[PDB]
Amino acid sequence: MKVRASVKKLCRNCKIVKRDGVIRVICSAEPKHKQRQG
Amino acid sequence: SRVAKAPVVVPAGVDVKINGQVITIKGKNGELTRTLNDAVEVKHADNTLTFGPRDGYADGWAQAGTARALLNSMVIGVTEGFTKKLQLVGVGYRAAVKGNVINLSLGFSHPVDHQLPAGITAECPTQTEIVLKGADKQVIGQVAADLRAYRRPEPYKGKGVRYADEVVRTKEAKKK
Amino acid sequence: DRMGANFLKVVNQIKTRLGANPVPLQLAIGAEEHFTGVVDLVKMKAINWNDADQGVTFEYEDIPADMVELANEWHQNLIESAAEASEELMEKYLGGEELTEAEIKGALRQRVLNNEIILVTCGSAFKNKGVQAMLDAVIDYLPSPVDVPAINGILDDGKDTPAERHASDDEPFSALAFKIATDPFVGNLTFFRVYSGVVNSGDTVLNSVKAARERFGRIVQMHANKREEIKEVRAGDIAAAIGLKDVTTGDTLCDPDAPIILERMEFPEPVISIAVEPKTKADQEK
Amino acid sequence: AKKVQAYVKLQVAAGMANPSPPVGPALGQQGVNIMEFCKAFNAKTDSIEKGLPIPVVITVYADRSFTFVTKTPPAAVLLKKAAGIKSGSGKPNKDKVGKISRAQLQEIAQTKAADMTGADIEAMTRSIEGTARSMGLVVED
RNA sequence: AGCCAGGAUGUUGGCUUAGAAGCAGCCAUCAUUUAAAGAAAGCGUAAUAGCUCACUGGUCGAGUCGGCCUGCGCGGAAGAU
Repeated sequence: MKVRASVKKLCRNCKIVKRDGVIRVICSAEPKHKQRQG
Repeated sequence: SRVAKAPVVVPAGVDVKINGQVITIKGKNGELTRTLNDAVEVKHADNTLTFGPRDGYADGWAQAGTARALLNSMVIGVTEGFTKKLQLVGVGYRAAVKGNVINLSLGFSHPVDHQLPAGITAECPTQTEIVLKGADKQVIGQVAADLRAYRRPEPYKGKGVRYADEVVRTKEAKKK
Repeated sequence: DRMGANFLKVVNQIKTRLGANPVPLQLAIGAEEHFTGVVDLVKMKAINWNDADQGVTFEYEDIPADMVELANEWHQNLIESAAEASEELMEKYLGGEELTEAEIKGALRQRVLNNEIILVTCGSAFKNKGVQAMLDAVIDYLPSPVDVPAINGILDDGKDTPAERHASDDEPFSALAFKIATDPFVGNLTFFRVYSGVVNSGDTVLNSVKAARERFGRIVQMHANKREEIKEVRAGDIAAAIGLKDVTTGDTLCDPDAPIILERMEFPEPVISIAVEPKTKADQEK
Repeated sequence: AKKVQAYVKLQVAAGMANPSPPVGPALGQQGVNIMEFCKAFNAKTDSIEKGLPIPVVITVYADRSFTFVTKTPPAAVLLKKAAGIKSGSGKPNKDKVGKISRAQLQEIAQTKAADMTGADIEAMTRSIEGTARSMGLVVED
């Protein structure tokens, strides 16, 4: 999970759910599109 | 809501034991009980079960919205069951069932034979296909996902242990 | 002696990819780790191997009880393989004359001169399991230089008359030149094989395809590595036709006033081209 | 006719026997002997002077079967068969070269009227005027 | 929002055609049928077969959706007996 202050909804099918409070964004086929902070 | 427009119809062959918050479902081949939270108002009204969110816990529409989906699965799981098949794609990798134990030909210097708990009648038609049978929807995944986590799908060959319906995304080397 | 090593899969994979007709003979006993027997099906005998020794036992027994039916359904396909090899075994597959170990190979050996079936054998080289088994088929399923069509020297340019010469010692001499290695002792060396005829030591062996004169020096045989001087080369040995002044790929090694070959087929093309450069300017001289 | 299994209309000039690589996949969909689609159409291909892309459609069936529908060449390539060059659309509304009147357009529409139930005469007339303006062509009668 | 569900089909959409064949990119950017379809969004990809968005055409049978303004909240937030 890459970390950066900006979670920008980047991939076309990008889920966003708030697990534990810190946002981590869920793609389907791209592992590269998953950030976690912010 | 959609969940409030979703009542569940218990059929004949599965008995409920409504001691208020604690419901123990006497079914076909097991006992699928869940001790829910106090954000629910349960009533097996006539035959079709009706539920309700308790006051104070107005977020119990969520907490019983779990429950409406829950008990529907329980009355159909204790009778019919889940076929949870896994596909072993590994070079020299086999699967064979004995009693309640599964072998794991997993490319190690030592064998891994793990015993599997109750609510499991496992089978193996061949070395690469493995049945799992169960009554709870949780236990039919939890014992399945532990095997898959021992050898995850490798996205350079397609190697690994993977589900029947799961479709991996294998890549290409592209350098050497 | 490995995982995923199914013997019956691979021989029945040839009929799908290679499209050939293999009928295997020496089958498998053991779950690849406690593997002890190789199932020869003609004599219907399993062979014991070494506990872990580099080569003690050859103990033949019967078919074990754990494979009494797979030997049944596979032997009946072995004895099929002579009724459709020769036409004469067709009426005793169905009539029920006994298909012995010695009778069936007399048809199948003639099925190696046309090569429609190949003979397969499972076992281990490194675990010393099968190597002592694999030798007896070579004298009975691989052809001899006197059982084959021998040296066939055609002519030169006059007429196409292919002439089967004799495989015995009663012919003009004949050989071929291949695997022509080098050495810092004598220079050029060969790994040549003589098909028939006998040569003495010291001869005006020519190379009659490229019009050059050579003389036959001190011939040396090997254990693939060690110099052993072979003086008298008999018909069928493999040695080193030493001291050839010029020699090409596959020309004759033959006395004059004799039959003559002129044959070079499938000259290859080395494709990838890299340019070597010297280190010192004294190096480019060498 | 059929449904979500397969329906693609792709065929180009039938002087080429071997399936052209990009057409290949529309024959590489439901397991054909590619010699069969070469031997089906050539009985009627000897009634033409080849050079124009003639279209066919593919449509499939359960076991190993297939079917196909023969029509006439479209008027889009018939616009640029008479005009000499096969590709004129470089600038649509800035090129004024080349005239064919409506009489040519209807006689290449009777061969549509004798073949197909859509692509009707009077409705295609503005689109056979519409494929003229995109190519940069003029029309007068 | 999901299961059935056609992805109605003129066309090869050029150019330059080697494939730039709706899926590389610049100019057009009409539509034969319009109760469902654009000379077009990605993946499959040299091109396409596979899978969709397009209208949800038929079922559920009620609410639902994207942004503007504020009350507060979370992440951002790592230091040295």
